Amino acid sequence: WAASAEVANKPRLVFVGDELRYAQGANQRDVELDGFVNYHWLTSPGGLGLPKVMLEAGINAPAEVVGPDRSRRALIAIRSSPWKAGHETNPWHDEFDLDHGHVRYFGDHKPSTVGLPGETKGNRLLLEAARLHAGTTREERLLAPPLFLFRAVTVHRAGRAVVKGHVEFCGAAIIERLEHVVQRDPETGRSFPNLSLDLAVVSGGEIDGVDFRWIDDRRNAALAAGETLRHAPESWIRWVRQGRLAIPGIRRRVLASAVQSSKEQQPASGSAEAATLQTLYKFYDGRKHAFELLASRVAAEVFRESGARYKEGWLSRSSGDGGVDFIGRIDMGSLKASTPVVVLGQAKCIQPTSSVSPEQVARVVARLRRGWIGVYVTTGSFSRQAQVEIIDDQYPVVLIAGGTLAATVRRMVQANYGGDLDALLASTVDEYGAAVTHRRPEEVISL
Amino acid sequence: IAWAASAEVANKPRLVFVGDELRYAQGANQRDVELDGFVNYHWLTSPGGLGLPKVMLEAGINAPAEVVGPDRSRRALIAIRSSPWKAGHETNPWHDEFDLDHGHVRYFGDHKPSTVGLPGETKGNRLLLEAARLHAGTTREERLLAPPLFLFRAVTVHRAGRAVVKGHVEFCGAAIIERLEHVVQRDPETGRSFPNLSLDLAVVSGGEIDGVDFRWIDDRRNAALAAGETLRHAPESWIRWVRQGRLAIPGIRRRVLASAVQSSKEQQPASGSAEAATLQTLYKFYDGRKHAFELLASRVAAEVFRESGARYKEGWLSRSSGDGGVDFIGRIDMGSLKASTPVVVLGQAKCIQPTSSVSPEQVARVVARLRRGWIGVYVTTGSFSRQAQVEIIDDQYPVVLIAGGTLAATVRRMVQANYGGDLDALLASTVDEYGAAVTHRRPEEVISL
Amino acid sequence: KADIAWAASAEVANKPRLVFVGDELRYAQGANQRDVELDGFVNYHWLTSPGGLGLPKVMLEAGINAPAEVVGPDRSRRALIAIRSSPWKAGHETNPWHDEFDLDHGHVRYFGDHKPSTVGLPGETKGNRLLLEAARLHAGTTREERLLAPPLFLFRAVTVHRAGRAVVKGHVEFCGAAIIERLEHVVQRDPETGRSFPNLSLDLAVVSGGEIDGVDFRWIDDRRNAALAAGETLRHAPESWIRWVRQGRLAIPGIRRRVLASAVQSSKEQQPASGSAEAATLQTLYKFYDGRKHAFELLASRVAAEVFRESGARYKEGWLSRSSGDGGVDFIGRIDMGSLKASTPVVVLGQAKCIQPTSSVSPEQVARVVARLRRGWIGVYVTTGSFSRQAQVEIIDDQYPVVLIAGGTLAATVRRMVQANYGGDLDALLASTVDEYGAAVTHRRPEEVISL
Amino acid sequence: KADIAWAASAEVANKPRLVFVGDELRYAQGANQRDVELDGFVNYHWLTSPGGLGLPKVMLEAGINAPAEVVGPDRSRRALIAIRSSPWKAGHETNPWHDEFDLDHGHVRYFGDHKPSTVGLPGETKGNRLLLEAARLHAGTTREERLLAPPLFLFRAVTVHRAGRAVVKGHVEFCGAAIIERLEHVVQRDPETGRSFPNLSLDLAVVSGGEIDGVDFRWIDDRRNAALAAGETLRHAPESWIRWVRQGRLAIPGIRRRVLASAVQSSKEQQPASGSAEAATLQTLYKFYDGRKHAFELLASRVAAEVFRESGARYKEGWLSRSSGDGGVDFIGRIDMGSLKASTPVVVLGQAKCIQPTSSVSPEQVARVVARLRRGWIGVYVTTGSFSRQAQVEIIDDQYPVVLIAGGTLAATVRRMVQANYGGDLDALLASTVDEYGAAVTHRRPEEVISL
Ligand SMILES: [Mg+2]
Ligand SMILES: [Mg+2]
Ligand SMILES: [Mg+2]
Repeated sequence: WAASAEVANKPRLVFVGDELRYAQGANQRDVELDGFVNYHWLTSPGGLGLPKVMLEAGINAPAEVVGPDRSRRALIAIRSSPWKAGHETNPWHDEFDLDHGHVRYFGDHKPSTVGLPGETKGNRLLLEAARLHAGTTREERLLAPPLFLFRAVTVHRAGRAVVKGHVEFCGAAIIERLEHVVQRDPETGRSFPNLSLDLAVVSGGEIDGVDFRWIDDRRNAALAAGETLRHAPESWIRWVRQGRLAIPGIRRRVLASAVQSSKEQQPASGSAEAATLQTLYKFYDGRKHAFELLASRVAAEVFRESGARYKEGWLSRSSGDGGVDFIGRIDMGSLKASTPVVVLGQAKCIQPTSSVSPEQVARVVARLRRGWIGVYVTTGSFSRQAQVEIIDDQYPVVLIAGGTLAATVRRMVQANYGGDLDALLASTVDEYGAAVTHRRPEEVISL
Repeated sequence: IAWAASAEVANKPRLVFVGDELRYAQGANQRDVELDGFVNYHWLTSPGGLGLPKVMLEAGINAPAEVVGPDRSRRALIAIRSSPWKAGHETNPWHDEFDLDHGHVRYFGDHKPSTVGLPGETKGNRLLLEAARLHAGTTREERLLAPPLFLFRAVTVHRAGRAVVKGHVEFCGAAIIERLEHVVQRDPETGRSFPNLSLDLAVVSGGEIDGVDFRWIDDRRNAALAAGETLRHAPESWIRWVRQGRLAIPGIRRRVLASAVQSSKEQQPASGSAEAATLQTLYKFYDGRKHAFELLASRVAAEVFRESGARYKEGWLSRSSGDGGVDFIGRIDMGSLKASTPVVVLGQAKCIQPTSSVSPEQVARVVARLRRGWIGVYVTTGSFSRQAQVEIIDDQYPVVLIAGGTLAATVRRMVQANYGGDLDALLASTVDEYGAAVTHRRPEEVISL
Repeated sequence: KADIAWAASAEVANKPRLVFVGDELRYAQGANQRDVELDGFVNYHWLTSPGGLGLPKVMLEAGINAPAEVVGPDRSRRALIAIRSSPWKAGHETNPWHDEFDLDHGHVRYFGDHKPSTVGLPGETKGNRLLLEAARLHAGTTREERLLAPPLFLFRAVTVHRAGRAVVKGHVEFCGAAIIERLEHVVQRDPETGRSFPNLSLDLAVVSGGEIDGVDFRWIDDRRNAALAAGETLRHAPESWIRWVRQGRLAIPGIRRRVLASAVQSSKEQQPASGSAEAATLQTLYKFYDGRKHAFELLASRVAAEVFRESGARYKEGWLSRSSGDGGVDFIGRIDMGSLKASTPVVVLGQAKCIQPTSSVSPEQVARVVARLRRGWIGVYVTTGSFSRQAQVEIIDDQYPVVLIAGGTLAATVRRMVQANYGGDLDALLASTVDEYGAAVTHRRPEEVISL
Repeated sequence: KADIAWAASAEVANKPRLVFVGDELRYAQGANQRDVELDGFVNYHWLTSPGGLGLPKVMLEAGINAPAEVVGPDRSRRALIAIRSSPWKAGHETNPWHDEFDLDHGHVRYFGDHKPSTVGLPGETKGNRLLLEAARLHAGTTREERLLAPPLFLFRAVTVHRAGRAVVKGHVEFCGAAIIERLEHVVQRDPETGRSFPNLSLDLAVVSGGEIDGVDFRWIDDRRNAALAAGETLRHAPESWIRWVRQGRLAIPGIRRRVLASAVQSSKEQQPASGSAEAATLQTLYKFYDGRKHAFELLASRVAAEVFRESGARYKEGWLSRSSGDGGVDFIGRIDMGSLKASTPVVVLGQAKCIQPTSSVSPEQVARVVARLRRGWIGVYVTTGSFSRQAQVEIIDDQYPVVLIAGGTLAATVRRMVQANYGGDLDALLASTVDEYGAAVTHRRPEEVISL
C-alpha cells in the first residue's frame, strides 16, 4: 500500500545510453548495483508486489495483465547482444540507428528450431505485438505493448573491466513493419526462416528519457488501458491517438553538433558590426566578384586564425556565376610533416535577413573530391535545413555568415588602413579583383 | 654576316623549358630576344641570323616549307598550337587534353564541317598524316626523317599584376605521334557531322633540365645537313626513340611529379645521431608490442597535428587484438572556434625495421578507408617507399606521412617536455596508460565525441 | 556484248563507291540501276546494285529485306540484310515499341515484323525468320561461321530538302552496317486495336567505318559475287567488321560507331514533340502529380527501375524516404553490377520533382542529390520538366554520376509501362502510385539496401 | 464412386500441402501418388499430384515438362511448367552453357532444349515452345493475361545423404516458383561433337514465398482444376505472385527471393571443382600467364568485359594502362548506365594479377585498386587465385565498389568465351592476347574513356 504509493509518486527516468546493471538474482529494492543503476529495480520496484521483468537475450515479456474489462501485454523487453563494430560481419545483425530513431531488429528463430516461424516464444510475442502496432483504431493501439530496447554495452568506470555485466537502454519503440526473412547459418550452411522488424524509436520530448512508471501503470491490473498513459511519452500518446501518420513527427532525432539560428549567425541589432555588415551588403550587392575576392581574404583569415597554414590560390571567374568562386589550400600537419588540402570557396552576397538554402551549399559540397574541404561566405545566414544537411551527412564545409564576415572585415580594417574602413573595400573593388586563373583547383597543390 | 651571324646563332643554345611563357605577336621581329617582359617567339624559333623565314604559330597545325637535304627531303618540324583554354568552361568532346605530367597529349585536327572531302583535305591534317607515317616508322631512317611536333598553348599571363588573355603562348614540349585515329564530330552551331583526325602524342623527357634547345630546329631546317646530322642539339630521349623505336617510348616519355620525393635517407635519422639510437630503442621495444606502438603513434600524430597550432582531438584505438586497416581515430577542427568543421582522421601504426620501407599497397589500405572530408596518417619506424610517395603525390591522396625521423624527433620532444626524463617512462606509459581499447565505435562518431 | 558486259563488270569492280552515314538517297521502286543520281540525290538502286554488275535489285520495302541466297564456291551465303525503318517521326511516335536510333553511340534498337494477326510463335514471319537466321551467324562460334554472317545495312525513311522546300517521301538515309548484338523475346500492344502479340527485340551495334564514316558498296558486290568465297569478300569491308569476324563477341565492345557531340540537351530536346502523344501524357502527369508529391516519388522510383532495366542493368526495388515532408533523397534502389557469379551492389539514390514541363531544374537542385552520393553510389533525377544548361554543364565537367530523366524520357517510359502492364490505362498506374506510396516508405539508411 | 471421390478431393483440398526451397524429394517415375514418403524422403508424385484428386502425374522428365492444358469455364490455361535441372557438377561441368543458380538472390539462368540435331528455328522443340508460349503470358499486358501465366516450378537433381549413405540419382530439390524475367536468343557449342546450334536463354526471377520460404502446392491443384477460373486460383498462391499478377513488370524488382547470408567465400568456393574442366582450364591459364603479365591484363580486360555484359549492360572497351612495368590499375573500361537518352558513363578501373590458384589476394592489394576510385567509378579485380577472407570482409564492411573475379569465375568465363568465339580453341584466345596486348595500350587518363 504505502510502498506501492511511494513507488507511484517517484519518477523513474531512464535515458537513452544509461548503462544499467543486469544480473542474476539481485534485489528489486536497491536503486543502484555495482556502481550502476539496477535494472530489476528500474523495471520492477518490488513495492508493487509484481514479478521481475526478465531481460534475456532476444525478446522478453512478463505475464499478461488481466485488467477489469480487458487483458493486455504490459511491455516487450528486447535485449540485443552483438557489439561488433566491424568485428563480426553478418547481414542478419541488428542495425541500430538511434540518431534517426530507427532500429532493424531480427527474430529469435534459430537454425536448430523445429517449428515454423514464429512458433518460438519471441517471434510469437513479436507477431502478437505487431498485430496491435498496426492497428487502425485507437483501442487496438492502446493495447499495443511498447518495445523497450536494451543492448550489451561496454563501460569502464574505474578504467577496467568494461566488457560484460551491463545493459544499455536504447528507448521505447513502435513496430512499423514486420517481415519474414530467410537466413543461412554460416556454420552449417543451413537456410532457415526468421522474422525481422522495422522499429521506430519515439522521442522523449522534453527530455531524452522515459519514465518507467509507465510500465508500472501498464502492469497494473486495476487500471484499464486508457488510464495507463499518464507517464507515457507525449509522442507515444500521439501515436495512440493519430496512428501511423503521426510517426514521422514523433520519431526521435539527434544531431551530432549544435545548430545556430539566424540570430546567432547575425551580429547584434544595434552594434557597429551590424552597420558594418549593412555597409558591406550595400557595397557588394552589385559587386559580386569583388565580394568573392573579399570572401577569399576572409576565408584565408578564418583558416589562419585556427592555426592552419592557408594558401590563397586564385579566383575562378570574372563572369558567369559558377559553383566555385575562389580556391585555397591548407597544409594540414607540422612543418615538413604535412599534407595538402584543396579548399573550394563560394561567395554569396544576399540581404542579411535572407538565408542560404541547403542546395546552394550542396552546390559547393558536390565539387569536393577526397582530401578537399569547402568554405561558404555570406552576408546573410544559413537555413536550418542547410546546417542539418551538413551536420547529419558530415559535409566538410566551413560556414562564414554575416557575423563572422563582419568581424573579420572589421579586424582587417584595423589591420591595414589609414584610419578609415574603406581601405579593404577599395582594395577589393579596384586593382587585384580583375585577375583570374584558368587552372584546375587541385593544381593549387603545385603552387 | 651571311656566316658570322649564322655562326653566332649556331654557337648559342636556346633552351626552352616546359611552362615557359612566350610572346607571340602578329608581324613580330626575329631579332628581338625579350618582348614585353616575355621571350619573343619568332626570335626563339628563328633567330634571324640564319636568314630563314620565321616559323609561324597560328592557332592549330603549322609547318615551314620542306627542307630538301643533300640526299633526302624532310619536314623540319610541325608547330602545334592548341586553340581553346579558359578553366573549362570549354565543354566539348573534341577538346584537346593536356596531361604533361605523364607526357600525354590528345590533340584534335583542323578538319571543318564545311570542309569538302575526307581527312586530311585540309593542309594541317595532311601534315598530320604525312608526319604520322614517319612517326610509325619501323626503320631508323623513317624515324630519322620524322618531324618533331612542338606544342604550344594559349595562356593567360600576368605581367606586373595585370591579366592578359591573348598575345601569349606556352611551350609544352616536343612530342611523338604514338597514335592516329579517325573520329566523327558534331558541330553545335552546324548540327552536321564531319570527319576529323585524333592524335595520341607522347611528350618526350628533356632530362633533368626539362627543356629543348631550339638549335635542333635550326639543324633540321638546314638544307646542307642530312637527317643523320641534325641530332646534336636534340634531347637524348628523342635520339633514343629514333635509334630504338616504339619500345623506347614508355621509358623516354615525360614524367613530372607535383612535389618532391624524400629518399629513405631523408626520412631516417642521421647516422650517429641521438634520434637514431632513439629510433633503434623504439623499434627494439615495439617489435613485440603492436598495440602499444599504436597508442604511441596516436600520441605522436596528435602532437604533430598540434604543432602547427591546428585544433586536434584524440579519440580511441580500433582493436586491442587482431589485424585491420585502421588503428586509431582522431579529429581536426577546421575553421574558427565554435563554428569550425570536424575532419575525421584515420591513423595506422606499423612498427617495422628502420631500414625497411612501407609499400604503396599497405598505404592504400588506409587511403581506401577515407570518405569525403576525411584524412589519414601513417606512422612507422621505417620509411615510405618511393612508389608509395609517387602514388600519394600523383593520385592526390590526403595522407600525412610520419616516418622514422619524424617519429624519433617528436618522441624525443615528447619525452623532453611531458615526461621530463628518459624514454623509459613514456614507453611504460604506452603500455599502462592505454594501448588497450576493444571499443565498438564508428569513425564518424568522433564528430560528437 | 560479252566484252561490254565483262569490261563493265570489271569497271564497277575497280571503282569504289563510298556511302557515308547520313547520306540522303533517292528510293524509287521502279528506278533503274544505271543513273548514279536521281531527283537531285544518289539513286539507291545504282548504289546497291549498279547496272554494270548485271545483278538483280536489292529491294528495300518496308521492314526487313534480303536478296536471294548466293551459292559460293566454298558454301552458300546470305549477302546482306537491308532494313528500312519508319517513321521515327521526330518524337511524335504513338507506338511505344518504335525503332530507337542512337547513331552517336552506334546502337540501334530494332523490332521485328511480327504482327497482331500473326498466328504462331516468332519468327513465323519472313522478317523475323531472316533475323533469326542472321542471329545464328552474328553469334557464330568460329571465324568461319562469322564469315557467312550477313551485314545489317540500316536505312530510315527521312525528309530531305530540295530547292529550299521539304520533301517528305521518296528518300532513305543510310545509318551504317550493324551487328546483331542481342536478340530477345518481347510482348507488344497495339494502342489502336488493343491487341497484344509476341515479337523480337534486337540490340544492334553499328560498326565504326574506320578511315571513313561509311562503307564501300563493293563489299556487298563481293558478298553477292558467286565467284568469290565468303572469305574472299572482306577486301572492301570495314576494318571493324574484319576484326569482328576474327574475334567475335570480344570485338563488339570496341567496334561501335562513335560521334563526339555535345552532351548538353536543350529544354526542347528533353521535352517530347509539340502535339505528340507523349506530350499529352506528360501534361496529364504534371496536372495529376501537381499536388501529389510522394505518389510522384513512387512513380519516379518505378520509372527509374524501368529505365535501368532497359539498359540490361539488374535493378532491385528499395523504398521511399517518407510519406510526408521533403528531403534531398526521395527514394532508394540498388543495381547489381557484374554477372550472376561475380557482382557488386551499387546504391541508387533517387530524387523526384514535379514542376511545370516548361520549367527547368537548377544546378543546385541536382547538386543536392549529387552531394549525398558516395563512391559506389549513383543518382537519378526524375522530373516532368527539363534540366538547365548550367546543371548539365556542371554534371559533365565535374563528372557527376547521376542519371537524368526529364519530361520526354518520363513520358515515353510511363507510356511503355502502361501499355505493357495495364492495357494502356494510365489511371491504373497513377491510382496505384496514389494508393501504394505510403506503404513503400521505410526509415532505413540507403546502405541497408545492400541487405535486400 | 462419386461421393468417395468428392470426399477424397475435399480432404486433399482441405489440408495445406507445403514445400520449401531446398527440400529434397524422392523422384521415382514409376512410383505411386498415394504414399506420402518414399525411401526416406517426401514422395514427389504425392506432393505434386496426390491420389485423392484423381489427377494424372505431373511428370518430371529431364528438361521442360508441362501437364495438359486446363479448360476452365473462362479460358483455357497451362497448369504449370515443371523444370528439372539435371547436371550435378559442383563445378565439374563440361558444358559452358549449363543452368546457373543464384537462389540467394532469386535469380536463375536457364537454357532451352534445342539440340544440334534439331532442324528449324527456336523453338521447334516442345520445351522451347512451352517456354515461349509461357513467356507470352509472363509478359502479359493485362492482369487477365498474367492470370493465365503458368508458374515455372524449378527442380534441381541433387545428390542426397541419408545417415551416411550418399545417393547420386533419384532425388530432386525444389528451387522455387519463377517468373520469366527475360528470354533471348543464344548460340551454343557442344564440346563433345563440336557442333554449334541456336537455343533460348532465360533469366528467371524466383519469387519470395513471404510467410513461408516455399509454396503451398494447393495453388497448382487449383490451377489444375477445370471447375475454377484463372482468377479463382490465387487463394493459395504466394502474395508476391498475386502482386505480380496485379502490377506486372513493375513487381519483378521487388518480389525476388532473398536469403540473408555472408558474401564471404572461402578459397574453395572461389576455386573451381577439383576434377572440373574449369580446374584444368585455370591450370592452363596459370601455366601460360605465369610469365605473361600484360597479356593476362588484356585477357582480364576481355573477361571483365564479358562479365559486365551478361546482364546486358552497355560495357565500352577502354584500354590497357601499361605495356611494361607495374601499377595500381591495369586496364580501363566504361559502363553507360540506365538512361539511354542522356546516358551516364561509369569509369571502370581494372586490375589483373596472376598468382598461384591456391594462393589468395590480400586486402592491401585490393585497396590499392579501390583507392584510385572516384565517385561514380567502379573497380574490378581479376586473378587466377582467390581473395583472402580479410580482403572480402574489408570490401563488405567498407562497401568497396569492386567486382571480384577469382579462379573459378575466370576459368568458367574464359571457357565460355573460347567455346563461343574460337571453336573451343583456348590457344586462339591466349595467342590473341599475346599478339594484341601491346597495341591495346594507351597513355590516357581513365576519365578520357568517356570520349569513347
Ligand atoms: Mg598496423
Ligand atoms: Mg523530390
Ligand atoms: Mg596487375
